Amino acid sequence: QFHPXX
Amino acid sequence: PSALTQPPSASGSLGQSVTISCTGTSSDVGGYNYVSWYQQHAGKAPKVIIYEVNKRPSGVPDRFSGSKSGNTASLTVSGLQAEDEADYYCSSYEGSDNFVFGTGTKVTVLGQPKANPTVTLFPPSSEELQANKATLVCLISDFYPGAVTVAWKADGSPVKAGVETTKPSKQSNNKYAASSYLSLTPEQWKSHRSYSCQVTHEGSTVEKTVAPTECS
Amino acid sequence: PSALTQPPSASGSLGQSVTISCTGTSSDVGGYNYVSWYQQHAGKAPKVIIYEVNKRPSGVPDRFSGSKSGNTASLTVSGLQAEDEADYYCSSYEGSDNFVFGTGTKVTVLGQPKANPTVTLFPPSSEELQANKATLVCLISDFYPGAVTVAWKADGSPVKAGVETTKPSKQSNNKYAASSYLSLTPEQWKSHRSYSCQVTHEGSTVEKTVAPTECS
Repeated sequence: QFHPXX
Repeated sequence: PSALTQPPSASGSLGQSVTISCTGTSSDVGGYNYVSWYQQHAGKAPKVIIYEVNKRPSGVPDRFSGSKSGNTASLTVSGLQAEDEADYYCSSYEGSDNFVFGTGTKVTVLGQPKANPTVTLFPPSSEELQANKATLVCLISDFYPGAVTVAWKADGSPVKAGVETTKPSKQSNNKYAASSYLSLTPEQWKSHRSYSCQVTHEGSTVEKTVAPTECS
Repeated sequence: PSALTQPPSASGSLGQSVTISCTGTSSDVGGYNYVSWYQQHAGKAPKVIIYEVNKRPSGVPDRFSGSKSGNTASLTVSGLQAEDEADYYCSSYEGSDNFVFGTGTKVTVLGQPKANPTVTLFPPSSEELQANKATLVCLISDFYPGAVTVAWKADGSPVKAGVETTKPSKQSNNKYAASSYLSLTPEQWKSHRSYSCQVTHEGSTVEKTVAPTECS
C-alpha cells in the first residue's frame, strides 16, 4: 500500500 | 494494522474464470472508493494489477476486473492462465497512514482434483494434564489446492490469543497437510464447556468440537 | 516494466543495525518523496512499516527508520529484534498513476538462541475411533533452528508408511512449529504395546511414547 489519487 | 478478509484458496482450470472477493470491517471499509490489488508470484516482486476500486496500470491486461458491492471488492480474472498463477492481495487506507491489507489468496490452475480437508481435532492427554501442560491440535489433512484459513473457538467466542498455525505442506499423495494449535493452562481448558476448530477452504467450512473431560 | 535494484540479503546481529538499500531512476526513487517500505514474512499477511520517504505508521517505534539520498533510498532498521526476520520490499511512484517495486529479498538476523523441541504426541480421539479410523499427531514445537528429522515406530521397529511429516514454519514467536501424522485403522492401534514418535533435533533424539490401555 501506496501513496495518495497521487 | 489488521482486518480485510478474503478467501484462502481461489482455484480455476485454464480458461475457466475466477473471482477473488475481499470483505472488510465495520468502519473505514465502507464509504471507501479506494481499494487497490496486488499479485505476488513465486519469489518475485509484487505488482499492482488494480488501483482505486477499478482502474488498471500500464502493463496490465484486458483480463483483470475489480468491483464494488459495498463491503466486498471483487477481482474477476477472465480467461485464466498459467501466467496468472500467484498469491494476490487487496489494500486500502485510513488515518493518513493506517493502511489495511488482505489475508491473502492463492490462485491455482488445477493440475490435480479438488479435495476438502479431513479436519481432525485432538484434546490434551491424560498424561499431558499430568504434566501441567494443555495443548490441543487441529490436524488438517488431505486437501487440494493448498490454502486453508483456520479459526478457533472457546465457547463459541473466537480466539486470537493462544494460536499458532503452520504453512501448508504437500504430502506423499500429492495433496496437502497443515496443523494448528492452541496452548492453555489445564485450568483454562477445564473452565469451558467447549473448544472448536473451524477451517475455510473453497466451498467448505468445517468445524469440530471438543469438550473437557476428567478421565476420572 | 523494469524493477528497482536492491541487495537480496541484509544480515545483522541481535541488536546491531541494518541498511537495506533500494535503487531506481530519476523517474522514481529520485523524482518523488513517495517511496514506501514493506515487511512480509513466510506466506503471511503483509504490513507496511514506513510510508512517505521517512515517516512511520501508527506504532513501529523510531527504530524502523528510512532515508533517501538521490537515486537511492535506505532503510536503517536499528537494534535487531528476531521478529524482523522478513522480506523487505521497497516501492516508489513512476508517474502517470503507476507504482514500481523492489527485488526478491530477505534479512537474516544472526545470533538468536537454540531451542530444543517440545514434542507432544497424542492418542486418537473418541470421535475418531467411533468413526472407525485412528491417527496420531506428533507436534514439534517452538524450536530453533528449523531442522528436525521425525521418525516413528511400532513397538520398536520403524513405521515408514502411514507417516506424513510437514515442513518447517515460523510461529510468530519467530521460532518453528512443525508436525507429523501416522494414520491407522483402530485394529492396528489397539493391537500393540508402544507407538512412539522419535524426533532428531541438532544431534539429539526426543522420543515420546504413547500406548493403548487408557480410557478410550
